Amino acid sequence: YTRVVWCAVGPEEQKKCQQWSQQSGQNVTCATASTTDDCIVLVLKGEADALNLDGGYIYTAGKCGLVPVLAENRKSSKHSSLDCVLRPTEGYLAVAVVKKANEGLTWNSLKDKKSCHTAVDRTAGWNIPMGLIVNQTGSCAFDEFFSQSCAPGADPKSRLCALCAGDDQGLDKCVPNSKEKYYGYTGAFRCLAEDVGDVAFVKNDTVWENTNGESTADWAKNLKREDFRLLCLDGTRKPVTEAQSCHLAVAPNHAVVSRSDRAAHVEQVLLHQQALFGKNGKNCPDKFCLFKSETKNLLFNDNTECLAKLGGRPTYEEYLGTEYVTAIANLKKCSLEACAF
Ligand SMILES: *[C@@H]1O[C@H](CO)[C@@H](O[C@@H]2O[C@H](CO)[C@@H](O[C@@H]3O[C@H](CO)[C@@H](O[C@@H]4O[C@H](CO)[C@@H](O)[C@H](O)[C@@H]4O)[C@H](O)[C@@H]3O)[C@H](O)[C@H]2NC(C)=O)[C@H](O)[C@H]1NC(C)=O
Ligand SMILES: *[C@@H]1O[C@H](CO)[C@@H](O[C@H]2O[C@H](CO)[C@@H](O[C@@H]3O[C@H](CO)[C@@H](O)[C@H](O)[C@@H]3O)[C@H](O)[C@H]2NC(C)=O)[C@H](O)[C@H]1NC(C)=O
Ligand SMILES: *[C@@H]1O[C@H](CO)[C@@H](O[C@@H]2O[C@H](CO)[C@@H](O)[C@H](O)[C@H]2NC(C)=O)[C@H](O)[C@H]1NC(C)=O
Ligand SMILES: O[C@@H]1[C@H](O)[C@H](O)CO[C@H]1O
Ligand SMILES: O[C@@H]1[C@H](O)[C@H](O)CO[C@H]1O
Ligand SMILES: [Fe+3]
Ligand SMILES: [Zn+2]
Ligand SMILES: [Zn+2]
Repeated sequence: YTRVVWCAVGPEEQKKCQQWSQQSGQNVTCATASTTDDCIVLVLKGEADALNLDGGYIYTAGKCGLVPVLAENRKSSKHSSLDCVLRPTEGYLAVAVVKKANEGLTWNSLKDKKSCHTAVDRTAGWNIPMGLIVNQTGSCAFDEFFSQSCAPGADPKSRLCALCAGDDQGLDKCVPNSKEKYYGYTGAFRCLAEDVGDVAFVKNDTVWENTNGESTADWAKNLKREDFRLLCLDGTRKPVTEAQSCHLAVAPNHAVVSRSDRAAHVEQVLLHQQALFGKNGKNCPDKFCLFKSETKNLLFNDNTECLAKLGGRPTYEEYLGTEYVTAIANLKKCSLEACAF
C-alpha cells in the first residue's frame, strides 16, 4: 500500500508538495487541483489519497464519504505530558477582527460594511459568521449583507468577490486558493490590515501570528496587536488578548481526510512523515519542514505542532461536533442530504 498521493490546492501548495515528495523518497507524491472541492473530487475518484482540510470542507468531504484520519494539533500548554500525537485537539477560536482606529464598529454595526473571509465554505471565514448573521437578520441574502467583500470561492462578478485582488498579475481574482492575495486566514487578515475590508473573519491565532514582528512579510511587518480589536457577540470590543471570551465559536481543528478504505494507510504513512518533517522532525529544520511555508499555511497551518490520532475513531459528524454540523446545514438551507458531486 505504501505510496500516498497528496492533493495540493493551487501552484504554491503544489510547489511545497513536490519538495515534500522529493524529500520523502516519493513515499509521498502529488496531485494538484485548483480548489479544495476539486481535491475532494480527485480523492473520491481515487486519483489522490488525501489532503488536510478546514472543518467546512470536512463537512463537504464527509457527506461524500471521506473520513477524518489525523487532526492538526497546535501549540497548547494544558495537557503537557502527553505526546502531541496522542493529545486531544482543543479547537481554534473563530473571531471577527477589526482595526481599533475603526472606532464604533461593533458586531451590531456590520451591515453594509466591507468584509474579509478566508474563503466561502470555511469555518471561521464563512460558516460561523454567516450562519450567525443569517440567524440574526432572519434573511438568506448574505450576499447582500456586506456592501463589498472578498470571499474566495464566490462569484468573481458578485460583490462577495469585489475586494479580492487576484494574483501578482491580477489574475485568478477570488479563486479559493493561495494565488488570491486575500485567500485564507492570512489573506483575509491582510485584507483587513490593508483596510481593503472593515472586518476579517479569521481565527485567534491569525491575528497573533501576523502582528508584533511575528511575520516579516511586507504588509505585516509594521502591524501592532493594539491596532486591532475583536468584535464579541454581545456588541462589545475587546483587545486581541481577550479571545477566550470574545469569539464567534470554537472550530474543530483542520484535519486530514482520505477515502475510508485508504485511511489506515494514509494514517501510517503520515505519522511516519511527521516523525521526519514535523515540529521535531528528524530532518525538519535542515531538510524539509512539513508545517512551515513562509507564513502561507500551505497544506497545513504553520502553527501545527503535529498531526494527532483522533480517538473514538470518529465519524466526520462526530469530529465536527453536532453544534457545528447543525449550523452548516441550517446555513446551506439558503443555497436535504447527499454528496455535492
Ligand atoms: C442558527 O439558528 C439555528 C436555529 O436555532 C441553529 O440550530 C440549532 O442549533 C442548536 C445546536 O446547538 C440545536 O440545539 C441542540 O438540540 C439538540 C437536540 O435537538 C440537543 O442535543 C442533546 O445535547 C446534550 C448535551 O449537550 C446530550 O446529552 C443529548 O444526548 C443530545 O446530544 C443539543 O444539546 C442542543 O440543544 C438545534 O437543534 C438547532 N435547531 C435546528 C434543528 O435547526 C444554528 O445552530 C444557529 N447558529 C449558527 C451558528 O448557525
Ligand atoms: C491565540 O493565538 C495565539 C497564537 O496561536 C496563542 O498565543 C500564545 O499562547 C500560547 C500559550 O497559551 C503560547 O504557547 C506556548 O506556551 C509555553 C508554555 O508556557 C510558552 O513557554 C511558549 O511561549 C509557547 O509558545 C504561544 O507561544 C503564544 N503564541 C505566540 C507565538 O505569541 C494563544 O494561546 C491563542 N489562544 C488564546 C489567547 O485564546
Ligand atoms: C518510505 O517508506 C519506507 C517504507 O515504510 C521507509 O522504509 C522503512 O524504514 C524503516 C525505519 O522506519 C526501516 O526499518 C526500513 O528501511 C523500511 N521498512 C519499513 C519497516 O517500512 C522509509 O522510511 C521511507 N523513505 C523515505 C526516503 O522517507
Ligand atoms: O468534536 C470536537 C469538538 O467539536 C471541539 O470543539 C473541537 O474539535 C472537535 O474534534
Ligand atoms: O462548492 C460548493 C458550494 O460552495 C456550495 O454552496 C456548497 O457545496 C460546495 O461543494
Ligand atoms: Fe479553518
Ligand atoms: Zn465559546
Ligand atoms: Zn463514534
